[PDB]
This record gives sequence, C-alpha cells and structure tokens, in this order.
Amino acid sequence: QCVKLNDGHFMPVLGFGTYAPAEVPKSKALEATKLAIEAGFRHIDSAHLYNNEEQVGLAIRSKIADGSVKREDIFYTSKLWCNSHRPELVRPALERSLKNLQLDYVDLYLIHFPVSVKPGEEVIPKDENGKILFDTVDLCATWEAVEKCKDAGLAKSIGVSNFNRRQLEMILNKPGLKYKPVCNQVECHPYFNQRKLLDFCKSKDIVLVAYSALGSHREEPWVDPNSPVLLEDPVLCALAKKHKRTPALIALRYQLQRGVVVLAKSYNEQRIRQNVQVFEFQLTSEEMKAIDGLNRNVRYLTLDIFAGPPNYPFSDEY
Ligand SMILES: NC(=O)c1ccc[n+]([C@@H]2O[C@H](COP(=O)([O-])OP(=O)(O)OC[C@H]3O[C@@H](n4cnc5c(N)ncnc54)[C@H](OP(=O)(O)O)[C@@H]3O)[C@@H](O)[C@H]2O)c1
Ligand SMILES: COc1ccc(Cl)cc1C(=O)NCCc1ccc(S(=O)(=O)NC(=O)NC2CCCCC2)cc1
Repeated sequence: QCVKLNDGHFMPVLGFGTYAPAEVPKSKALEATKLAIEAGFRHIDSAHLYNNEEQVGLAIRSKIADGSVKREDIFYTSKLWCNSHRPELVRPALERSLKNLQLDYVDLYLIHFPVSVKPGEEVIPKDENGKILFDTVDLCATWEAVEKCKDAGLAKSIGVSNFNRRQLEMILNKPGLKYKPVCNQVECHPYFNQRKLLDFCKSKDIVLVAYSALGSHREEPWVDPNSPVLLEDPVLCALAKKHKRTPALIALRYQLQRGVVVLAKSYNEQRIRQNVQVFEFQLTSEEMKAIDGLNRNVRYLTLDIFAGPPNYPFSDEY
C-alpha cells in the first residue's frame, strides 16, 4: 500500500479524509476514523483548519490502545494554516496540533495553502469593508521553519498543498534548501486530472496527493452547487457496472494506476468499508484512457476568497 518518499520514508497510497462540514457533529470524526483504521486505512489526513485533531487523535490513540495498530503502522498528516506562515509561528502551530492530537510526532506536515493571512486567533481574518487581511510572508522563509520541524523530528516528512508549478520551482530553486517537498497535495479527480502538474511532480520525484478525489464534499460556499457531480458521471458508472464496483472505486483506482496517492473522505461505515476495495481490481489501459477523456477542467475548490495576492495558486495554467 506504500510509495517511497524522496526523504526515504513511506506513505500509504490510500488515505482517509477526516474533513466534514461543521453541521456534522465532531463525535463522528472520531467514530469514522476508528472505522477507517479498522477497515484498513493506514494514512489519515487532517489539518489544524479542520478543527478535529482532538477527535482524530483520540481515534488514532484509541486504535493503538486496543491493539489494532501500533503508531509505526499509522501515517498521520497535519497542515500549517495560513495565519502561522511567519517562521517564528510555524513550530508553535505544529506543537499545538500535537498537543491536541496527544501524539509526539506527525508523519507529514504540509504548508496547507500558499497565501498567508494576518496572525491572530481568527481563521480567515477580514475587515468590515470586504477583504481578507492578507499578510506578507516569504514562502521560502515559511518553508525553512517547516524544514526545522523535520530537524526537530516533530514531522517525519514535510511537503506542501495547493502549490502551483512556479511555487514548487521556487522552493526547489531556493538557496540553502535542506529538504525537498515530499509531496504536493492538490485537488485531483477525473474532471480535473492534473496531468501537467502530475508530470512535473514525477519529473522531480514529488508525490502528487489527490484530494476531493470523489468529487468533493460540495459544501457551500466552497463549491459552486451548479458544478457537475463527479460520482454521477455516466462513464464512471459504466466502468463500475462492468467491474461490479462503484463510481467511487473507479475514481479512486484511476489515481492509483497513474501513480497518484489518493484521499477519500467518508463518515459512512459502509462506504468506508467499500473504499478499501480499491486494492482488489484494476483498470485496463483502454479504460484508463477513457477516464482521461473525462477531463473537464472543473475545479471544485477554486478558493476565490484567496485570489488577489501573487501567491494565489490557480491563476497560472498549472
Ligand atoms: N487543500 C487541501 O489540502 C484539501 C482540500 C480539500 C480536501 N482535502 C482533504 O481531502 C479529504 C477528502 O476530500 P473531500 O472531502 O473534499 O472530497 P471527497 O473525499 O472526494 O468526496 C467525499 C464525498 O463522497 C462521499 N463518498 C465517500 N465514499 C463514497 C462511496 N464509496 N460512494 C459514494 N460516495 C462516497 C462522502 O460521503 P460520506 O462521508 O457520506 O460517505 C463525501 O460526501 C478531506 O477530508 C481533507 O482531508 C484537502
Ligand atoms: C472562516 O471559516 C471558519 C471560521 C471559524 C471556524 Cl471555527 C472554522 C472555519 C473553517 O473551518 N472554515 C473552513 C472550512 C473548510 C475546511 C475544510 C475544507 S476541505 O476542502 O475539506 N479541506 C481544505 O483544506 N480546504 C481548503 C484548503 C485551503 C483553503 C481553505 C480550506 C473546506 C472548507
């Protein structure tokens, strides 16, 4: 189930998505993650932003106490939110995520999003006129404090999320660079297959990590509800009939076959169990290219509110 990272560590190819909109009680974060560990997920993806590291952490700690796993067997990811991009604030944010988790280390720590916001207790601080209180932080600086987190052994591996190509290049080109990003976690599914970005990532030994791989939570205002529903796709449905699987499984399996590490969120016990069956069938080259034909360039997570500053990552082609 694993891919070797460029820092020598191993990342399982299928990960469990822990985000659910806040209308869903956080108690389900805990139940769901235990079920995911139980169903066989070994890679668990969260963030400070998701406001669930207490529950996800307990979940993980719970499955260790009952003997179902040891900590060595779990790959846990957290992410540095945008109000702690200032170097001095990077270590304390990771430490805060760990105290909440009640874990000594994270397996992977990402720069969640490349646009910095004003420090403070507000998640997305805005003025009363209109806009987000953007901050001026050198990402190359932010990264260096992220590397210090690897040196301190708080994070076993480090990487980025929602970086475009120039931003990845930027880190690669940085004088003094200690560690490459192990990964770039981005939106990827058959309506936005990220081919160019995926190729660039492979040409530089960076794991692309597909999120919203099942077509997103569709939570407003983060997703246009007029957007097409990925899992209703006729071809994904056909391939599912043909393989006696589901459109979800087709869509997950697509990513495994093109060397993409794939996340799937589910709080449903059935669909949690179903999702691990990505390791029990496979697609033909002809099928896989059928799925390449589904490319719509429909980006579910535009993150428009962050547009404006130069580091808004989706202005560039890729
Ligand atoms: N910037 C970032 O780094 C970023 C951005 C977005 C997401 N993420 C990460 O990616 C994870 C997942 O992304 P996401 O939640 O946006 O979308 P997603 O996992 O692609 O889509 C999940 C949706 O599909 C449903 N589902 C799951 N399994 C299914 C199946 N077998 N059949 C039918 N439906 C199924 C889920 O519902 P049920 O729960 O009802 O089953 C949920 O509504 C998040 O938890 C987070 O960890 C990261
Ligand atoms: C302004 O809001 C808040 C104010 C107060 C509190 Cl108490 C919580 C929030 C909050 O939590 N609001 C974000 C809600 C949210 C979380 C996860 C997802 S997600 O798409 O599943 N995962 C991601 O990382 N999404 C993106 C990536 C980076 C840019 C923005 C988040 C989608 C949306």
